[PDB]
Amino acid sequence: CTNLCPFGEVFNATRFASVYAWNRKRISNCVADYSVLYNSASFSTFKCYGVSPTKLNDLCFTNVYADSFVIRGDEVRQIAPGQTGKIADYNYKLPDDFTGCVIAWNSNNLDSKVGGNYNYLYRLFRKSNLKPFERDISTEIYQAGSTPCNGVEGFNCYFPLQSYGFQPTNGVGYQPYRVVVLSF
Amino acid sequence: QVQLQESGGGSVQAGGSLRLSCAASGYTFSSYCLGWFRQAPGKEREGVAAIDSDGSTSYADSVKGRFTISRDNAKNTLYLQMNSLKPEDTAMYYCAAEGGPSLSYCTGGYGFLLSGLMYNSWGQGTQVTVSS
Ligand SMILES: *[C@@H]1O[C@H](CO)[C@@H](O[C@@H]2O[C@H](CO)[C@@H](O)[C@H](O)[C@H]2NC(C)=O)[C@H](O)[C@H]1NC(C)=O
Repeated sequence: CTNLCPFGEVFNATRFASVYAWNRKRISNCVADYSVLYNSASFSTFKCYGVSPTKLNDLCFTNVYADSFVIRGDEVRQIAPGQTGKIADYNYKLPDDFTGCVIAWNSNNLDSKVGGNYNYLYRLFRKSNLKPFERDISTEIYQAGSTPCNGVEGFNCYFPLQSYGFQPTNGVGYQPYRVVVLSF
Repeated sequence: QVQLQESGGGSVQAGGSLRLSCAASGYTFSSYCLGWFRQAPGKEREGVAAIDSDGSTSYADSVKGRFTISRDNAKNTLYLQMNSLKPEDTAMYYCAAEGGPSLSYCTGGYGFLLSGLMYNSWGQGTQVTVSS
């Protein structure tokens, strides 16, 4: 086939989802060019698992799921099979048998704001770890102690989402990164 | 997680040479992205050189023309060859790696590969001391 995959809608979306509420778009029966998806910007990364990046090109008879969201720079390592930490534990989890690619790039120029961008959040607390590709958008007060919270923030009773608050002056590990996860 | 066992540091006079090596675990080594970092006392860690799974290499400006990063995929070994050493090359040097048992391709841009953001595994560090 010779009809272009609409990856431009994923990679070049004006705004990205918070990682805890991550987006998913299905891409099917079209052709693409991995060298167009990844442009090798200085502060960017491209990794594949169980596949060659060339397998992104011929999608004429294949379905790809494009998941996308924003994290901070020092969390990009968690967007991989086998990883631990707040993002992989509580926000976006890949299976051990993940077969696909991860593209992440610094978006300080789009997603920071002099006073703080509070539109991007991540889940800081959860009673247990997500399963692969699970998605949780609940905002129930997290009970960190023995006293039950009754929907009221308080001592040992935490609102579960933390805002990144991205500011363009943040250090290298704290700046925002857009992420596209391509899975087969 | 990748085990990194590192070796070869030492003392040498200015203008001399020294070679670091790093032995890595795993069965997907040729897919790894690999880097060398260094940290002198009372100054923060700095990316020195990187090589991605395709074999493209990147160098900090201060070592271009003197240091060479290379890899031997058949032996799971990473090297840093250091020539024309200067006193300000004195530092503790670390190999870093991004691996994983299903990792099949691994790269990034210049700034990313020379930062710690790329790597989830670090070697134990070896000392290089350049006497004037
Ligand atoms: C996202 O948008 C950028 C910018 O429009 C696209 O990159 C450009 O692609 C054209 C060719 O279509 C080139 O002439 C430009 O030089 C590119 N600009 C760059 C690389 O900064 C990019 O391809 C889009 N991404 C996707 C996935 O569609």
